Amino acid sequence: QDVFLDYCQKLLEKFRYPWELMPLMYVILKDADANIEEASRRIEEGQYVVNEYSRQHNL
Amino acid sequence: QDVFLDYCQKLLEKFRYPWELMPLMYVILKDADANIEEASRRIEEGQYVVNEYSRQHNL
Repeated sequence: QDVFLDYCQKLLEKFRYPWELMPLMYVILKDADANIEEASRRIEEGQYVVNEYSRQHNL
Repeated sequence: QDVFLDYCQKLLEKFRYPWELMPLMYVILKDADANIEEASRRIEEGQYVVNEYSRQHNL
């Protein structure tokens, strides 16, 4: 549990998120079975999809 | 895909997050197969766990 929250903080820091988003890092990493690489890839996919939805809709 | 992003925005708004966190709503809701109730429950679990780790560690 303690180590898991350590990975959560690593993920948080990689993406320059504030501590208030630790709950979201918890969910994403738990969903990915504590696979930090896969969690990172997933966040990058979200960032892409959101960015392009915005660009392709005048945002 | 368009409707999926509307659900992501509904989840974003429920938890009072700014637009910048849409990528995280995308991941969590995708992981939950677009089940918004389950996405909510999971974020609530993360909120509990993080809050409890903080309280039980002087934060």
